[PDB]
Amino acid sequence: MIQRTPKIQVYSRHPAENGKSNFLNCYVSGFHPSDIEVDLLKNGERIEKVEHSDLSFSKDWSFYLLYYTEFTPTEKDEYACRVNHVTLSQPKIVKWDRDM
Amino acid sequence: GSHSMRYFHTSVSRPGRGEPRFITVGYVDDTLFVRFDSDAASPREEPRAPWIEQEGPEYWDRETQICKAKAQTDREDLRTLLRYYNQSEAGSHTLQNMYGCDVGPDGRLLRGYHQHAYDGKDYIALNEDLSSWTAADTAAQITQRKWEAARVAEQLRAYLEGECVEWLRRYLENGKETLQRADPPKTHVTHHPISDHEATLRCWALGFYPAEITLTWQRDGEDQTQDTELVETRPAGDRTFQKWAAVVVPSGEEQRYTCHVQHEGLPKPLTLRWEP
Amino acid sequence: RRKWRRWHL
Repeated sequence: MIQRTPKIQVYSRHPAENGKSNFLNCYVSGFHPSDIEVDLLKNGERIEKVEHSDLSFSKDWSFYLLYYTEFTPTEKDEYACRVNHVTLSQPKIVKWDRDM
Repeated sequence: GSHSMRYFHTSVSRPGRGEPRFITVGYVDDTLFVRFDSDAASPREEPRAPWIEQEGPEYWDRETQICKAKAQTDREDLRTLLRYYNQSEAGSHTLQNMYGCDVGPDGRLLRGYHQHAYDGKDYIALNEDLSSWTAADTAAQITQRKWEAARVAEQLRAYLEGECVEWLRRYLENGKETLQRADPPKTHVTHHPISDHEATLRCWALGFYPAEITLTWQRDGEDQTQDTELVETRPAGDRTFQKWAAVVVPSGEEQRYTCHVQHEGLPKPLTLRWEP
Repeated sequence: RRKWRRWHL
């Protein structure tokens, strides 16, 4: 069975502004099978009560999901998305970069 | 303009962990409007857009019943597929189906769709004629023979040309505030030094709807197609989308580069420059 | 709104 590894993007809903409420997004797409584990991290630790979209798929049948949480970015705080999937030998961590 | 309605369905088996999980969602263009999850507290089809919330109790009962029927049919079909592919009962398997319709500016059917995938690959698809089938393999041929005998294509054609289109037009009118509003990208260019010799120019497009967009970089009016990094268009979470396009430029030559932005919400296409 | 499915694989 052909498996496809997830593409991962981590970004904010609005342009990032220190001290201003915002949304942190982790968008996972292009993957198969659909079983996937996604955590959003604040300074290496898991953020609680993170919401996600209902499973759907692209025209090529590959799956996508959006994981999201309200957050207030600061100069000090580091954010990331941690993703595990059958295609990954270990969890893939993608750091949030306000420039991307 | 042109519009689409799609229903997406995914069943995933989980041997030894109860029955398959079923999730289905409906979309008009890039807008999620309904969802059903078999694992939900008490499974109902639920509204996900404000313009569908006005549909009465009978709409929601029927949709919910259709979803429940589909979940059960999917359970049987997963068992059938194990047989067709001589597979053990040990593994988790995926069954996907999409159907829907595209309409033009006039509200007439452009194209109807109905197709299935098993474990991520094409299984069977209804052809554009809404009368003939494409089976991916000898297993799918068994379904094809069954569906030809039961005249399923005719039943799908009737819906796709009829109710699919009619309800789409209704949804477009009821949701005209949002579904027929194109929000333009908010655009800006950022500069990211790499070394003393070069830098990345990144052209941003934020807050746009629908997702369709063109972002390209030019140098002296010549498209930098091969040299551009383009992220996948990504959802902001507020119905809008984001995208950026980047090029590596020799330091001091920034003003030779123009980012070009095409989107339906724009009065006119944009030509952006790095502005320090 | 949805199509009722009356067929199996």
